Amino acid sequence: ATQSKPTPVKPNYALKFTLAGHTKAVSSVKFSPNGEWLASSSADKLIKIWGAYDGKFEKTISGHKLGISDVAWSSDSNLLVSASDDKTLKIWDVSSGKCLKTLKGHSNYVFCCNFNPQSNLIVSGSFDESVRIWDVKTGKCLKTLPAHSDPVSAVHFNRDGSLIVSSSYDGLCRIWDTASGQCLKTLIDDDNPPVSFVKFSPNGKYILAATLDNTLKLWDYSKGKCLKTYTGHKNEKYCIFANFSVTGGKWIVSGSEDNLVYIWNLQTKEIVQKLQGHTDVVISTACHPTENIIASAALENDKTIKLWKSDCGTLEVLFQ
Amino acid sequence: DEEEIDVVAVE
Repeated sequence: ATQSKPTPVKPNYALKFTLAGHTKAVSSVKFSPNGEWLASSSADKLIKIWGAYDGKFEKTISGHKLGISDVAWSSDSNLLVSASDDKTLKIWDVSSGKCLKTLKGHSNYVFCCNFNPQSNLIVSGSFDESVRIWDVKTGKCLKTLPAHSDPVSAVHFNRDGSLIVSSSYDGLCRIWDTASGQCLKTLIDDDNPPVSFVKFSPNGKYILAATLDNTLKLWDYSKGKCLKTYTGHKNEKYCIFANFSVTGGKWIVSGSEDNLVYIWNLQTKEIVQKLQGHTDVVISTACHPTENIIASAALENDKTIKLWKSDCGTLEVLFQ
Repeated sequence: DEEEIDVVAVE
């Protein structure tokens, strides 16, 4: 038997740290896979690295010519890739802060990026409606996918790196075979609101999608069926990341345009907590890989990142 | 009803 954190009926996340230092809107925050670092990207063209447990500022990574919309870690936590309004991605060596490769090909802003699990590949999506697969070791573009007819808002590899899921303002989610670039599947709903975010579940079987109609949906990937819907927050404008939280119970976590962090019971769809303290739109949230820690970041009128932790929670107790 | 979604299980 292994040590697995308790699964309460409702978590109890409390604010522990607030991290100030970006000078413009923060666009994304991500925990390193080894659990030691938190990376943030911002419209001020900077990446900042912070300690995951204490929020202590570690270093600033610079060189992009315009603002950054996304950042993503390699699997060994040694590299980062960023996507910038300057139409490039850059690969960084985290310990030294040096740009190893600039990936150019996109015709407009790069909005989203991710390493594949093996971390020899990078996928990216652009305002230019395309999805690109890049070679990390050489920095050349392997494929360009004619993915969508509007900006691409998110791209993500599944658990074994054989599939990429993409989303776009055109209202579509598509799944691509990495090896061939073939579109294997297009997800369409009764209606086609812009899709502002998508990602695979940790086991690769479901995809979680955000639409600009204040809705999160969990889709069965094989069947192309929507299995769960999550509402109650505000998301009509911004590309707000959403997360699977799995260290404590099984929750969906997302930011919101009403300045709060929302947490849903994955299975029942009920809101189980709303974290208050941010003072502007919560644009990005992320969940620590092993601890019950949530990082949240907010837009220009706030500009801070918050670390929340839940060690306890509500338990149901049968008296008899 | 209410089949329990398992999003972490490796099958």
